[PDB]
Amino acid sequence: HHHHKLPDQQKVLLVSFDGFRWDYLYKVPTPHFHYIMKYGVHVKQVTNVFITKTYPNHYTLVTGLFAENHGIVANDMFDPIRNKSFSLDHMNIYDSKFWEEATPIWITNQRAGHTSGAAMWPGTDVKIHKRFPTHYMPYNESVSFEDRVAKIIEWFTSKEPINLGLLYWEDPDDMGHHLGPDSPLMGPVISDIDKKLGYLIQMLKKAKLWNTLNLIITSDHGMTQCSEERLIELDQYLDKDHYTLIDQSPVAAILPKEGKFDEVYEALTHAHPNLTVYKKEDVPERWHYKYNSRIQPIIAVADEGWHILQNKSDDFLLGNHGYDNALADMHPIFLAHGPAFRKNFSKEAMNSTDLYPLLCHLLNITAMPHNGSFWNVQDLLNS
Ligand SMILES: *[C@@H]1O[C@H](CO)[C@@H](O[C@@H]2O[C@H](CO)[C@@H](O)[C@H](O)[C@H]2NC(C)=O)[C@H](O)[C@H]1NC(C)=O
Ligand SMILES: *[C@@H]1O[C@H](CO)[C@@H](O)[C@H](O)[C@H]1NC(C)=O
Ligand SMILES: *[C@@H]1O[C@H](CO)[C@@H](O)[C@H](O)[C@H]1NC(C)=O
Ligand SMILES: *[C@@H]1O[C@H](CO)[C@@H](O)[C@H](O)[C@H]1NC(C)=O
Ligand SMILES: [Zn+2]
Ligand SMILES: [Zn+2]
Ligand SMILES: [Zn+2]
Repeated sequence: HHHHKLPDQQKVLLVSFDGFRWDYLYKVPTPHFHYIMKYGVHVKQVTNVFITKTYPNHYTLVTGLFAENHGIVANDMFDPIRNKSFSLDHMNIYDSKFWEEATPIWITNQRAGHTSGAAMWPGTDVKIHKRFPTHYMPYNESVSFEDRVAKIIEWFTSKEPINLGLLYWEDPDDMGHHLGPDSPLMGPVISDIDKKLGYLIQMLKKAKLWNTLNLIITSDHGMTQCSEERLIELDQYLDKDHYTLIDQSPVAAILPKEGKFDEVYEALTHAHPNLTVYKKEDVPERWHYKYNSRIQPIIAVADEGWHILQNKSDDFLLGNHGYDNALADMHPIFLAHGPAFRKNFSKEAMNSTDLYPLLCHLLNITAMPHNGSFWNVQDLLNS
């Protein structure tokens, strides 16, 4: 019995460091990451969704749905029913119908009477189902990490405070791309992320939120090494005028021209021993990447570490991702600290579709139908 009602702090701050492979924690000393491990929960490897790209996987975290179901199937995709294109190269991401096949968690959260704050998380500056996060930032990669943390802290400590915060950062994906995960120069990059994590922990303690807030550190995918010796040249096997390349590598989404499907499909099946070609209808079920109109007729998947380009002279990056989600190189991290989470606990694996049911349970809101299970991840909690 208490004379004041005890505060129920169903609060979550969800942080994503883009492209943080599961084993980056061990490439260099990561005291702040191990600090959370010591007083929180830690999953050695997360199984994310296929394709293992940024936007498909971030949306899975806020919907609990496979890519075929929530509709963000790739960073580049073409809608044949609407004759519309979605691309990141020029931030052509604001066509709400591309996002509206599912409901992100911040909408469900706000429909339940709460408020949400977003700091550059993919899709939070897009109008979905006519709505935005209660607070959000227009996407601008130049905005420093410290400025993004400032808005999150502000919104958590305001007169009307948010109960859900989304924080996003472009590293170490960017550096992992240009350097390659094998580069020794990644050490300074990873250590910087650990520094940035520590800065976030300091600001949270300074703001008196540290013991009242469930902090979750995760990522969308990992990274794998590419090579000039592991290239696959479409011009060697195909006439560029016979198809349209909707998405390139390592999962090529090919839309053959009128009547050229059989010619294209035959050329690609016998093209290369490290390129596996599927008809849209033959895509392995375990990827859950087939039952959507934005899946192109042909899906050609390169093996791990192999890169697809149209001309062998084209540019390519030493690190890349998007391969089969069963690969360990594509698996991100998962850390969490908070009043709801155990202390010094570790789990071998977790399915990334299980974050959504967990986030809703922590927030005491009702989840939309999803493809995860709260029961898979309930052993992360004190009750
Ligand atoms: C992932 O979850 C969604 C929603 O729970 C499933 O899609 C539903 O499937 C049922 C029956 O197949 C339909 O009646 C609904 O209309 C579907 N909803 C949506 C939004 O598509 C989907 O089948 C699940 N995927 C897997 C692999 O289990
Ligand atoms: C990004 O943000 C900074 C600070 O608000 C601003 O000066 C800069 O012009 C922005 N960049 C773009 C492309 O809007
Ligand atoms: C590429 O194909 C060869 C067969 O020629 C196979 O042995 C190898 O395992 C493949 N590469 C990968 C990364 O699986
Ligand atoms: C992940 O999901 C698969 C099938 O959806 C299931 O068999 C497996 O046990 C799950 N793993 C975890 C760690 O929840
Ligand atoms: Zn990413
Ligand atoms: Zn990337
Ligand atoms: Zn870059």
